[PDB]
Amino acid sequence: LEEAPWPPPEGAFVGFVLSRKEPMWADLLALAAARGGRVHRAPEPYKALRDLKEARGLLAKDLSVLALREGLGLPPGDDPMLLAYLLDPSNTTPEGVARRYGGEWTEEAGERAALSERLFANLWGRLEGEERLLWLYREVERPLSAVLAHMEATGVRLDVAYLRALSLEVAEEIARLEAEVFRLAGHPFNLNSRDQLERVLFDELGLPAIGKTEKTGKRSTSAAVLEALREAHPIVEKILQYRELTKLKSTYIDPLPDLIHPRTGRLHTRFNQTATATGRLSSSDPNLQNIPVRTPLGQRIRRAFIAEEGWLLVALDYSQIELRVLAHLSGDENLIRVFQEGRDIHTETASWMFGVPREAVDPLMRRAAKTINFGVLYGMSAHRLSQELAIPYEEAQAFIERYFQSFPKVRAWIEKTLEEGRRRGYVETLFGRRRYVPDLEARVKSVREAAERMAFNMPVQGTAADLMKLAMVKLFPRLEEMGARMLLQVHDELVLEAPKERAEAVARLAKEVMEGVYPLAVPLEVEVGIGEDWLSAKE
DNA sequence: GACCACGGCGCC
DNA sequence: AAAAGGCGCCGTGGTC
Ligand SMILES: Cc1cn([C@H]2C[C@H](O)[C@@](C)(COP(=O)(O)OP(=O)(O)OP(=O)(O)O)O2)c(=O)[nH]c1=O
Ligand SMILES: [Mg+2]
Ligand SMILES: [Mg+2]
Repeated sequence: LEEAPWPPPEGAFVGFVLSRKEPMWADLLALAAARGGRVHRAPEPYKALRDLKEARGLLAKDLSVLALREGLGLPPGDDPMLLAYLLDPSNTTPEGVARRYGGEWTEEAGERAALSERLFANLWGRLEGEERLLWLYREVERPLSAVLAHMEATGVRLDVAYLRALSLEVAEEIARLEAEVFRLAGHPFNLNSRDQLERVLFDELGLPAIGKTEKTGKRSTSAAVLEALREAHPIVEKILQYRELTKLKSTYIDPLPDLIHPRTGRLHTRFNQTATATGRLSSSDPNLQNIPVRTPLGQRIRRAFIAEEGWLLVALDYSQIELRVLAHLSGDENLIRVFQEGRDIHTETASWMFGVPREAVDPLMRRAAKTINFGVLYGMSAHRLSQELAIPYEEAQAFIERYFQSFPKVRAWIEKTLEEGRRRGYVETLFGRRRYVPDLEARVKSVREAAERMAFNMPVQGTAADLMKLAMVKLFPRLEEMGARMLLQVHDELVLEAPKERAEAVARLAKEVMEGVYPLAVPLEVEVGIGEDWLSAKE
């Protein structure tokens, strides 16, 4: 490639080097561009940003986020990572994509710009004729990256002072619990080390080991094991409570406050677009898709996520969505009827599990029932199921058989999906997003059957994810015009931020965009709440 | 100071 | 732990 003075012609491909992986926190070390056998290197990266109309190339969204941070409206365009991910979702890094489609991910901006141009040419080649994947790239992924760049640059407000104070309280509680554990053990040890804890529990206290760890075959001290040992010794309960508190403290309460960005005063995650095997997004640095919600302390942490002053959060969450998707994909009449009658399978299982009326079921019960409903659907064993409901194995088995006989066509769809996956080497969502599952023909049963569970889950989970992505693409422009903001996506949920005066109107509109994203054989319903914090907005 | 594998566990 | 699927981050232990 011939050297050429900055700036590049229009439609050139950018390369850029960051001091670190997080766009919002990174120094832009270099910027380059390449077009028609040329490479232009920017003498000064930051100012050189101003000369671009579009971030076009590998990891375009990241450079776009960094541009937004500097007050520049530089939207992301074509990105070869998105083409590769669509061809095969195991294409998740530029290191791999480069090696696979004609180059090498280096640490120099010019070489990255050139790699972007080459990779785009080649990958675009692979996608000619793949009309459904092309529809996904133009109508969903490429536009979605623009939406994601904005969400990343916006961030969410956090109640820092509140978390600081909460930390001090939980610290004292943790001290009480570890002091108890050591007294019962008859000596101190690192309660954080599951190796040391294993020795205390199963060698010194001589408790019955229940399970082994996967890789190294040690005696497990997992929550499930400890739960089966609640009655066997007083120390077990204290260890479980200790685990809850230190998990929440070390993962959320302590780290989060230190991640408030100086410029924005807000908390910024990354929304990874080519990270999962099913087509879902992931979130990292920090992960804001796994903020606690289940337990009392978890809920207090969720309360820390608040709206800007004079604004409200709007939380919208698809109802029983993967079950609705499954009704459509499978064509099961009984299942479709359930949704056309406005029934609620999670609530129905909850009232059965806890032997209470439908009206007596609370949120924690329903959430319990959800892990049961999806667990069983995607292949949970009778033994495990019996352990979690704490019912006899025989009853666990009856639950699973009635579950599937209640919806006859589901098992048929599964078998059809696996057969097709064996012939073609891949399975696909409603929109033709693919996941290759070669192990469908493994000669080892356990490997083969693990692959089968991955294979028939993918169309379901991936269609739900397709729907949300499309809903976000349709929704974003409508929010901009109303002066509202899109903050987070948590798979089948969206968290927005609206001026108080317009929160109500924004909520109704978002609900309708999401419900009408793409009509199915069953209605899509969206539960929506409004509130000053994330907890309040979900009900 | 940085890797990693591992067990473990938070959420969807 | 166990035939649920999909993620990312924690501390420990071990290494470089
Ligand atoms: C808890 C859980 C979730 N999911 C999946 C399957 C599911 O449809 C979703 C897309 C969203 O989760 P959700 O909103 O909590 O639940 P629903 O949408 O089904 O119902 P509502 O409460 O919203 O009415 O992730 C699992 O695969 N395993 C799990 O343990
Ligand atoms: Mg939902
Ligand atoms: Mg949800």
